[PDB]
Formats: sequence, structure tokens, C-alpha cells
Amino acid sequence: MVISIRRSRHEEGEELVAIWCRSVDATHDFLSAEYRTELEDLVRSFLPEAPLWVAVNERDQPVGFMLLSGQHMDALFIDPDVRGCGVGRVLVEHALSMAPELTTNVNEQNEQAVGFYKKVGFKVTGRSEVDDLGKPYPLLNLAYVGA
Repeated sequence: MVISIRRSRHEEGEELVAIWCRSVDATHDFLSAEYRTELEDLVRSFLPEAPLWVAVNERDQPVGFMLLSGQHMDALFIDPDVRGCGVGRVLVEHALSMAPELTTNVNEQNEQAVGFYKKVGFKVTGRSEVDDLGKPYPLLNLAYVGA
């Protein structure tokens, strides 16, 4: 299966919410149901309108997405069915092509993604003791070192 990356459309936004939801079910399950619900609502109020980039398969059908502006890839999420297919690299490489000095973040609870992003080449450059709203779910900040 072929992959390309492009800007998202609006109407496919709900598929990106769906992708985020299974990425969370597969690798961030530590997210308590209350926080899951509030994230999913704000995500559904954001991914349909955010200036994202989507990985698409041969059907021009989204299989992952990435948010990058400046040199900061704030978000990267991909359907667990095709994560193993290397789309994780393809989206990071897209981000790197626009930003050679790339940075990103990841929730600390997803130690799997911390490991993955290190394999890809990131190295931790900061953290937070909460996620954002004072919730005790730390965020980590990383820079491409990978090298």
C-alpha cells in the first residue's frame, strides 16, 4: 500500500477524531474515562478545523495525521492497524522536510511512543508535571536529535 501526505479536509475531520480515539485506546489507555471524554470533545472541536496534514493510503483516505507549524510537531497520531507499516516515519519525515530542527511532545504515560520517537530519533529537551489543565498526566517535549 502506497502512502502520500497532504493537508486535511474538513469533512474527513471525524475520521481523524476516530484515528486519535483508537490511538488512545491502543497506547494511551491510562487516560481515565472522564479525561477521555473531555479530550474527545475538544479534539472533535479541533481536528476538523486544525491546519493538519494527513497521511493517506491509495484511496486518498486518511490513516494518520500530524500537526506542525513553526518547527514544532505538536501532534502525531495514526491508526494502530498501519502504524507497523512505517507511516510513523513517513509523517515524521514530512514534518522534518518542512522543519530540519523539528521538536515534538508526547504524554509521558505512553512510554511506548516515548520509545518509538527515540528510535525515530527524538531526544527529550523538556517536560511538564501536568498535561495542561493541571491534570497529573505529564507532557514531555523532545527535539529531533536522531542522528
